[PDB]
Amino acid sequence: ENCEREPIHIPGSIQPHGALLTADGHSGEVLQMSLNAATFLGQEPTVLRGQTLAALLPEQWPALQAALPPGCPDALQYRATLDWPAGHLSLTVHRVGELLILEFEPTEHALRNAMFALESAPNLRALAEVATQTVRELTGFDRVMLYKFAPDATGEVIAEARREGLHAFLGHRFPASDIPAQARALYTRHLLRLTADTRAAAVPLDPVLNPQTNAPTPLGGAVLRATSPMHMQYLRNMGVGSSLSVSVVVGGQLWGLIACHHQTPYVLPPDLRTTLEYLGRLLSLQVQVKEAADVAAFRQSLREHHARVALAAAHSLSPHDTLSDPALDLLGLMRAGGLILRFEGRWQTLGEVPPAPAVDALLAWLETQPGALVQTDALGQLWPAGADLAPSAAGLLAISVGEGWSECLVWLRPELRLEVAWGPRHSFDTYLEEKRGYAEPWHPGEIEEAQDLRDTLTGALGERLSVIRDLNRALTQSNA
Amino acid sequence: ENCEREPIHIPGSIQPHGALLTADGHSGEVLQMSLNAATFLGQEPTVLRGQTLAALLPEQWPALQAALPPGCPDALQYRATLDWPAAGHLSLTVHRVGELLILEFEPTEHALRNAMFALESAPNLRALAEVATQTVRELTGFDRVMLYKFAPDATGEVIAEARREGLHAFLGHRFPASDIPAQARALYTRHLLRLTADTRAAAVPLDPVLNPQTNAPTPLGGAVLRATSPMHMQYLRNMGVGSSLSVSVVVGGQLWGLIACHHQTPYVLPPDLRTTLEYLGRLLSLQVQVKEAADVAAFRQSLREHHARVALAAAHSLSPHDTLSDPALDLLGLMRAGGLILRFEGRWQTLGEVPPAPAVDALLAWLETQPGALVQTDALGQLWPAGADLAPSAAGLLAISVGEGWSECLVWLRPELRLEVAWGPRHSFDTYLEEKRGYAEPWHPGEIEEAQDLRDTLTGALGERLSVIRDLNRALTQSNA
Ligand SMILES: C=CC1=C(C)/C(=C\c2[nH]c(/C=C3N=C(/C=C4\NC(=O)C(C)=C4C=C)C(C)=C\3CCC(=O)O)c(CCC(=O)O)c2C)NC1=O
Ligand SMILES: C=CC1=C(C)/C(=C\c2[nH]c(/C=C3N=C(/C=C4\NC(=O)C(C)=C4C=C)C(C)=C\3CCC(=O)O)c(CCC(=O)O)c2C)NC1=O
Repeated sequence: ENCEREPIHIPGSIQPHGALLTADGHSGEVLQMSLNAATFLGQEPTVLRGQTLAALLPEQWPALQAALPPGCPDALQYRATLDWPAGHLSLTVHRVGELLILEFEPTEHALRNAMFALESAPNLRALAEVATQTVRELTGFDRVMLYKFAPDATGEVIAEARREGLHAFLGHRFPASDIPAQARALYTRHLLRLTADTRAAAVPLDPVLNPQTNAPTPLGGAVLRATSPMHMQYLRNMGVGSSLSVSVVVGGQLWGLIACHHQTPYVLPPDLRTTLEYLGRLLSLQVQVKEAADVAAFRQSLREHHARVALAAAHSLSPHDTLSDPALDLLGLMRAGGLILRFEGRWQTLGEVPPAPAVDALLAWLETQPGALVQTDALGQLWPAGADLAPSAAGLLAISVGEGWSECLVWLRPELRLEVAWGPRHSFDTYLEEKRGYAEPWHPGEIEEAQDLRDTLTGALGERLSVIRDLNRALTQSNA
Repeated sequence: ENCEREPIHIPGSIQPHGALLTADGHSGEVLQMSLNAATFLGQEPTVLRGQTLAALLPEQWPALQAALPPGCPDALQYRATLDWPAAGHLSLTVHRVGELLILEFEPTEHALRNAMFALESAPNLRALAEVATQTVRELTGFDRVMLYKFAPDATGEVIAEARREGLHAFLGHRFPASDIPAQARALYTRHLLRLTADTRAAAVPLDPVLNPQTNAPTPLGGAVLRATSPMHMQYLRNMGVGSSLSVSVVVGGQLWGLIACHHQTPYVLPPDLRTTLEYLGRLLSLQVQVKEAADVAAFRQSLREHHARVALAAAHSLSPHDTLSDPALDLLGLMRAGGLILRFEGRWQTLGEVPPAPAVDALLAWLETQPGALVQTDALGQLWPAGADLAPSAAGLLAISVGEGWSECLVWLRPELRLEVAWGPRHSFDTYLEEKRGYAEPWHPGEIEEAQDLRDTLTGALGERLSVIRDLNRALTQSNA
C-alpha cells in the first residue's frame, strides 16, 4: 500500500561482493566504511578510520581530484585500475556534495562488429532482436529481454534471447504498479544496475550517518547499492539469481529497459560491464533512427492518397462541399468506419455513424477535452457514458481546426473485442481487469498525416476570413 | 573550374603503406591486386593470381562469408587479425561491393571510459567541443586537432582547437563552399573515417585496373587505402602538412561537422587506435543533439516571462492592431530589434525606428515574392540587392506570415553593424572576404523558436475571429428580414 513511498535512495547498506568508502572531498579523511571492508582490503579498521586518502592511495589522489572538481554533477564517474598485495582491484569514484564515493570490486572485436550490425538493422523489430542476441553472446546470460514503455506507463516485452528449455516471455505486458515513480526517476539518471545475488544479506556502513550533514548517505550513483527487500522477494518466487538492467533514455524520457536474468548466482567482471554501458549509448541512439524510418515508410505509401486531400483542403472555400466528396475518401486514408464533419454549425456524417442524440453527446465531450488532438482506441475507458456506442465508435481520432472545438473532424473505427491471456502472474491479472472493449490501434504514420491536414486547413481559415469581410464591405457600399 | 566533376570514387590506385585485393564474392578467385602486394605478402604474383581465398586464408573464409551475406549494404565492415610468417601479424579489413569482396591489409602491432563521462557532463557546446579536441590530442598525439561546424549555407567554422605550443591559432577561421565539393560531401556522409599518411608519396596502381566482372573501374569509397586527390595533396603541400585524419559528424542524416587532425611529419597510426576514434565519432554525434537542445531551452527560459505576456494577449486577439502595438507588451525588446512592422487588414503600422514609407511598400512587396513561411537574414543587402541602401534601419530581418500569402505579417528590423573578418588557405580566405560587406546582429535560435510560437497562437485566433464576423452578418440579415 505504502510501497511507493519507500526511500530506495538511502538503503544504509551495500551488496556483499566488494568494498565501499565515502570520505570528505577536501581533506580525504575516511568517514564511512562498510563492516566487510576490514577483511576485504586486508587492513585493520582502526588504521583505516582517521586516515587520509593521500596515505592510502598515494598515486591516484592527484588524478582523482583533477578529474573531479567541486561543482560537477553526480553523474560523472572516474575509473582506475590499481594493484594491491591483499590482487589488483577495480577503483570507481564519484562526487556527491563534498563527499567522494569510492567503489571497490575484484577484477581479472565483438563490440566493433556489433556496432555495424546495429547501424544496419532494417526496422525496430530487427534492431531489438539483434541487440538482445549480442548481449547474450558477450555476457552469457540465460534470459535477455527488452521492455518498451508505452505512454500510459506499461511495459511491453517486444524481444527475447533465451536459453533452450524455458518458456518464452514474448508478448508479456505488466502494469504501472510494479515499477513505482521514485524508481523511474533514479533509472533516468543512472543507466546501469546490478544485483549479483537475491538471497544475500546486506552489509551496513559504519557509521550509517554522514557526519558532514548528520544525514543518510545518498548512494543512487553507486553500483553496490543494496536492492529493495520487495523486488528481491519478487525474483525469489520465480527463482532468479542475477539481475542486470540497462536503461534506455530517449530525449530525457525512459524509453525502455533491458533486463538480463539468471538462474544461478552470478558476478560479472567490470571489464564487460563497460561494453554493456557502451551498448546502452548505442541503443538509445539507433532507436531514434529506426522509429523515424518506421513512420516515414508508412506515410510514403499513403502519400498519393494524402496529397489529393491536402491540395483540396488548401483552397477550401467550402469546408462541407470539398471534404465530403467520395473522390477524396477520408475513410480509407485513416482506415476508419465512421467520419463526422462539423463546420459552421451543421454536423454532417459520412459512413457508419452512431444515432443523432449520441452524436450531440460525443461533440459535447470533445469540447470539454483541453487537448488539440484526442487519440483513443477505447472510448469506453475515457468516456464512461459513451461505452454502449462502441459498435460504431470504439476508436476515436479527433482534430480541432482552429481552437475551441467549433470546427472539428472525428474519425470512428469499428468495435473489436480484446481479451488478455497468459510472481508475474498476479501482476498479469491486474492488466487483465483493465481491458474489456477496444478497436484497431492507431498507427503513428496516420497521426503525422492527420496533423498535417490541421496545418493546411487552419492556413485556409485565414484566406476565408479576407473575402467574408469583403462581402460585408461591398454590402455597405450598396447600402450607401 | 571543373574540379567539382572529378571522380574521387575511382582513383585506380592505392596509398603505399599496405596491400589491397579484390576478389569475386562467390568463387573467391583473385582478380585485382596492387603491384606492391607481391613484395608485401611475400609470395610470387603468379601464385596469387588465379587462387581461391579458401587456399590463401583457409580459416577466415567461413567467418568472412557468414558476417557478409550478398544483399547487405557496402557500409558494413568486418575486421580480423591474423598471423603471417612474412611480415608478422597483419590487420585484415573486408567489405562487399556488388559481388566483389574487398580485402584491405595493414601492418599492426581506461582513457575512453573516462572521456565518455566527461562528454556526458559538458555544460554547453563550447565546452563539449573543447574537451573532445583535448581528448583526441591525448590519445593520438597529433600536433593540431580542430573541429569544423558546417553552417546551413555550406561554410565551415573553426570553433575549437587543441594545438602544440609554438604555432598560431586557427580559431575563428572560416572557409567557403568551394574547398569541399558536393561529391566529397556525399562520400563523407556514408564513410565516417578518412586517412592520409603521406602527402608526397606516389600512388600504387592495381593490376588489372578494370574489374573483369563488369569491365568497369572499381569503386573504392569504403576503402581506407584510397588514394587522395592530386589537388587536395598539393593544397596540404603548400602549407607543409604530412598526416591528415578526418572523422565526420553526421546528425539526422546531415553532415554536421568534421574533426581534422593534421601533422607536420609523415605519420602512420596503428589500426587499434583508429577504432577508438571511430567510437568517439559515434559519441560526439550523439551528445551534440543534447547540448544544442540545452542551448535554446535555457535561453528561452529567461525571456519566457516576457514571452508569456505577448502570447496570452495574441491568444484572444480580436484586434491585431490594438493589442500588438501596446508598449506594455513591447515586441522590440523580446527579439532585440530596432524596428517593427505591423501589417494587418490592409493598413501598415510602424513601431520604433523604421525606413521611409516608399521603401516600406517595396519591402512588403519583396516578402510576398518569397515562398518561405519565415524569412531569416542578418544581411538584407545579400538577399535583396535593391534594398541595400536601407541598411541603417533595416539590416537584419525576421519576418513571419500569419496564415499564408503574406497578407498579414510581422517584420522585425535590427540596426546596421559592420563586421570584418581578418587573418594555401589564404586565397580561400579572400573569397570569404568578398562576400561580406554590411551585416547586423545574428539571430539567436532561441528567438526563432519563440517567433514561430507566436505564429501558432495568432493563426489559432485567425479561426476564432472568423466565427463572430459571420455571426454579425447572420444577425444583420435576421434584422433585415
Ligand atoms: C518477469 C518478471 C517481472 C519483473 C522483474 C517485474 C517488475 C519489475 N520491477 C522493477 C523494479 C522495481 N520494482 C520495485 C519493487 C517492487 N517489485 C514489485 O513487483 C512490487 C509490488 C514492488 C513494490 C513496490 C522497485 C523498488 C524497483 C526498482 C529497484 C531498483 O531501484 O533497482 C523492474 C525494473 C528493473 C529490473 O528489470 O529489475 C521490473 C521489470 N514484473 C514482471 O513481470
Ligand atoms: C587549412 C586547411 C584547409 C583545408 C584542407 C580546406 C578545405 C578542405 N577540403 C576538404 C576536402 C577535399 N578537398 C578536395 C580537393 C580540393 N582541395 C581544395 O582546396 C581544392 C581547390 C580542391 C578541389 C576541388 C577534395 C576532393 C576533398 C575530399 C577528399 C576526400 O574525399 O577525402 C576538407 C575535408 C577533409 C580534410 O580536412 O582532409 C577540408 C577541410 N580549407 C582549409 O582552410
